[PDB]
Amino acid sequence: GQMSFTFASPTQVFFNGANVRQVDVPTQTGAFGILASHVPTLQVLRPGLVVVHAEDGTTSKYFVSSGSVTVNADSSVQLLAEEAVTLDMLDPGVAKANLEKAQSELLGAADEASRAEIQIRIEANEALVKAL
Amino acid sequence: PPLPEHGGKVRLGLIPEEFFQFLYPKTGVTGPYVLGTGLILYLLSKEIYVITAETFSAISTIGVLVYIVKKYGASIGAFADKLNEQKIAQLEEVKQASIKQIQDA
Amino acid sequence: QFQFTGIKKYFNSYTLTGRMNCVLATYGGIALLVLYFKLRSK
Amino acid sequence: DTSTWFITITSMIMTLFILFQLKISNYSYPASPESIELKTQKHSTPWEMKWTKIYL
Amino acid sequence: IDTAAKFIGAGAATVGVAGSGAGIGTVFGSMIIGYARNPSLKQQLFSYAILGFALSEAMGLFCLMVAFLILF
Amino acid sequence: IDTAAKFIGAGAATVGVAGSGAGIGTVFGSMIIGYARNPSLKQQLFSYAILGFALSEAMGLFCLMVAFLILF
Amino acid sequence: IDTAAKFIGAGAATVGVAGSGAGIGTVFGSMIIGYARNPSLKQQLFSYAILGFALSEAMGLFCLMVAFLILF
Amino acid sequence: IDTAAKFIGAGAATVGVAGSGAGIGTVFGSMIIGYARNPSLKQQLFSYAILGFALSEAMGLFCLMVAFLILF
Amino acid sequence: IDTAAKFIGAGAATVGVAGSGAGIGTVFGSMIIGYARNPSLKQQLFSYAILGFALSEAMGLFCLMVAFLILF
Amino acid sequence: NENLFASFIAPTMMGLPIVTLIIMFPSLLFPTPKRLINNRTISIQQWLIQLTSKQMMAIHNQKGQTWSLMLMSLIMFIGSTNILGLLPHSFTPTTQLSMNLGMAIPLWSATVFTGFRYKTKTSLAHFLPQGTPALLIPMLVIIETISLFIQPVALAVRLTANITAGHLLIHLIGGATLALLNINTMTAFITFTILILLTILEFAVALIQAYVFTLLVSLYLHD
Amino acid sequence: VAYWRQAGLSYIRYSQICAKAVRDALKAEFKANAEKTSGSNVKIVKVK
Amino acid sequence: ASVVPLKDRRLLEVKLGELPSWILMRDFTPSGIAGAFQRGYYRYYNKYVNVKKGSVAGLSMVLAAYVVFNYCRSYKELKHERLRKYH
Repeated sequence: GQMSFTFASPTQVFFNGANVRQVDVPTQTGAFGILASHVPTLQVLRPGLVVVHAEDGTTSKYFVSSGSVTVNADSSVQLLAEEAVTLDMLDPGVAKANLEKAQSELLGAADEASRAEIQIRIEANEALVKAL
Repeated sequence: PPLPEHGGKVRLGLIPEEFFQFLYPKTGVTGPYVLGTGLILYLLSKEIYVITAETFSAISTIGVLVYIVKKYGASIGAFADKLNEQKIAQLEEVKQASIKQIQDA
Repeated sequence: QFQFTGIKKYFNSYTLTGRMNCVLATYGGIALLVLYFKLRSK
Repeated sequence: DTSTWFITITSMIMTLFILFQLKISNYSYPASPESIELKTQKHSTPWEMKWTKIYL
Repeated sequence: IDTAAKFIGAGAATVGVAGSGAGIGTVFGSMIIGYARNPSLKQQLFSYAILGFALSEAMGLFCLMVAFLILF
Repeated sequence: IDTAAKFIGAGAATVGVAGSGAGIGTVFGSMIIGYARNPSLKQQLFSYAILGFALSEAMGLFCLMVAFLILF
Repeated sequence: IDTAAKFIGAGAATVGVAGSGAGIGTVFGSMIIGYARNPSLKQQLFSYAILGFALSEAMGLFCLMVAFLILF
Repeated sequence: IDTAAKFIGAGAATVGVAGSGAGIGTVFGSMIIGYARNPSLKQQLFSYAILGFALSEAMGLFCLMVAFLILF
Repeated sequence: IDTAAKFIGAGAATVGVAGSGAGIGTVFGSMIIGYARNPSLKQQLFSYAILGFALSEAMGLFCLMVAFLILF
Repeated sequence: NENLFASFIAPTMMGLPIVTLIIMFPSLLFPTPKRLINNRTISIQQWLIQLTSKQMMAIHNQKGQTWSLMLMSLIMFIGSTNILGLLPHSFTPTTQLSMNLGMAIPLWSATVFTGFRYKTKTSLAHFLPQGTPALLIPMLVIIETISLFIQPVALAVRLTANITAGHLLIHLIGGATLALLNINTMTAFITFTILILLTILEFAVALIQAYVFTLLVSLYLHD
Repeated sequence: VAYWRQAGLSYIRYSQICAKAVRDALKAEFKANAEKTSGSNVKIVKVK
Repeated sequence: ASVVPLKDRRLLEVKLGELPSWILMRDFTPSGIAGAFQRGYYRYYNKYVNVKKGSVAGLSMVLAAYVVFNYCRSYKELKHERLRKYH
């Protein structure tokens, strides 16, 4: 109650000043739930789906890629994300194939930071399939 | 809890009237009942023989199995639901099978 | 007899390790010995 | 109670695992039914490809 | 020898009923760290504590009858 | 002579439950701080409260099993 | 006198499970909170609690085996 | 009466293995809560639990070997 | 009779090493969730780990010297 | 001095009547149909298997999946023979400690001989955990082998000891009702304690998950 | 701290890769909006 | 005597729970769809009414038979009866 939820891509806007009681965000260092008076933090995101529960009967299943959640002192949040798409624009069939090919290059990485780049890529496709 | 003790006590006023309306069903059997009084003696004679022991936990394992008969009237849907869900798949399959064969000809 | 050929493909698959009741038989048969012995000495 | 002597039940337990491997062995899996619809689709498609090669 | 045997079986049983006090230290205490992250107070949050508070006391008042079972 | 030894061997056997009087105090205090972070209680988080409860009461009550056998 | 000291001899050794009787409460109160933060239980995050339970309920019945071998 | 103290002495001496019961319930539960935040288990994360298991186990079987050596 | 009081108290003292078995579990348990955030391990994490280990021992070993003092 | 509890002193008897009838009887509670659509009482038995066959399958994911069609027969037997005995005067075969020492050891030693017929070196080179430090090799391989042979005793004794522990509190809390010809208010509260305790004694299903599963972990780890 | 930490990376270098994978899992219809953003047009000029 | 006890269960199955399918039994399968549960009903009082697709009176007769069969073995041990009858 008496909350404000803002959800904006760089090119488009989903929510402006319209809050619905519960926001589920995948944090880099875990996960949380916004109880509309949550103790305020400054967190950053991991690849994972955002399921905003509208009042409105049902929920809203978005899927962010990397953004920033700023819940602040007054009861108001500002969730800004880079690639915030829904579910139906994605195809599951291409997401299955992209996993094991990046696992195949993981053994074939000679350097230490180039192999660390491969570990970033397999994590994002892992949250891709399990969200589907 | 002040409100919860009356909530069973309002159920105590509720169960005494529901037992009274159930006592009205036996008042409708004041004349026409010839079933129980044939067999109420064998449970009165054998209870005069041996049947008392440390088995008041006989009723409570038969009392809990009465509460599951409540949810069993919803188990017909799940059981029923399983059959219907099972039924839809074959129906989809025959139709799917039929269209492919005809159009290939 | 037909309590065999329904599950005969299963048996020689896993009774190679599963049918080792001899250790149960030895740990059983020795467990017979101490109880006849204590009643012998009463 | 602290019973004794053990020559009993354990020989009457492995006769029971001839029963339970008889009943439960005749069950049906819902998933196997979704697999037979896949191979029927690829066979007539290759048969149509055999008919397309009968054209081409 | 009769009243000697009874009482030191009774006092040594009542040690176990403060053996569940150390659990409701955690039950009533770990409500604090949950309430500060999220103030959804009259939700199942305080009510899950009652499922903790009276189930952990249910092992506390467990042994207390067993002590009075050997009082007599 | 062993009539007291019937008692204290039962009277000492009962305080081994005093672990599990606190051990379920952990798993209910540790659930609310697993819940206030993530309100999805109808999922497997509550199902790990009862299996943790049952596996702790499985090691709870059978310590009182050795209590009665020393008595009876 | 051989019988009576056995009766209190197994009574003190009953409470060896009281360490495992609440040590199984912690590890099953630490997967309620490790599944809450990161839902990946189907990998290592459940098999590290049963492997936590096997190597901690190895020591609950470990001591009651001694309380039997002092009795008979 | 000399063997009577041989039996009740190992009765409380194996209560010291219960301390390796509840003390191992944490260090296997702390590899739950601290695994999800950082998946690097094949590095020294699992290796500092095996040191944490074994050297916590060494004070378990040491208080077992007292109960043998007090009796014989 | 002199051996009666000696053989109980030697077992009655070595329950004091059980509490050292509890406090040694957290020190290899909190270092698991301590290092999991912050991989600066070769620095004063492990140096604060070994000091924490060998200090809880000295509250367990100090009773053990007193435990052998009872026998002699 | 208001409410004086009573007790009755009576022997609690786990006798041994004719067992080989009582073992066979929870087989005929489950039928098996030779039909496509079934008859709405097998159909909720057939669904109940297709749940928990999808949890002892998912972990293994090997060619050790052949073993798993047996492990769901092991869950229905002691799932049933622990649930039948809650009735008034019935008798459970898993009360006696005899057969459980024949359920552990022919299954537990079927696991250590599974990798020893295929791997022959690295099955019990699982005794080597990590990148070996020096001061604790002998302190380790006397510990991780004494916690291996505990496992058959750890698997059977955990089942017999708490199943019978349920039956005594059924009697003793129940028998204190019968001998409560003192003040009649407290009779109901002991009865209400019983009908809660009988709900807790449907954790006799919950204690069969903790027998098939720590048989899987004791199979998955070795193989 | 993670594997992209302590190896010498930046959070933009993290955020470039995990957002690029979402633009590869899109369909043929919404591939043009992945071509729309595609912000590789700024050149680099350092004097040495 | 084996065909005697085997024809007892095949009569106490196909009547009162639950008469399966596999045609050559197809109309015999719907014979259990109405069910003889209306015949099995009248014994308790009315209350176990949920027997429609989860059938209580089909199952709760075997479990009522297995109780009174095990009351016979226990009878020798828990005698307790005086030189009279009870209330």
